[PDB]
Amino acid sequence: APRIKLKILNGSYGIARLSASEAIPAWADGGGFVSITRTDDELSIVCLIDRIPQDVRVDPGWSCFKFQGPFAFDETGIVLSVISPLSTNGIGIFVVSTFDGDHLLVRSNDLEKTADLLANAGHSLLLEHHHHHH
Repeated sequence: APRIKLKILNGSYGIARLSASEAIPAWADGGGFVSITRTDDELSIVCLIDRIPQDVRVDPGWSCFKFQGPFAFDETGIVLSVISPLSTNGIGIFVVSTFDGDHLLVRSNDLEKTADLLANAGHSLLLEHHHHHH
């Protein structure tokens, strides 16, 4: 199984749901991880909870991880290797693939269990981030 390096991101994330035809809100793009996806039925926005307004439907309380470094692989399931230990053990997953690689979000209350499960599965976790306020 591939051993993946996962880097935690600072901040609390949320998944907002907007109207399928609504314009991208001004609060969507900003600092941190941002994923704006429009489909034939919804306009979904993942971003720091701080920017999500109170008049928008949202699934809050998420933590984000970035799949790290170069990906020289040989037909191996990088995403599979990471989500298998989580999904098989009751941990909900939210995956956002990108040109460079992938990001994974799990509910913040599942952070400790997620870290234990991923380490046991052989993955490396960089859990450093500047959380404390100013």
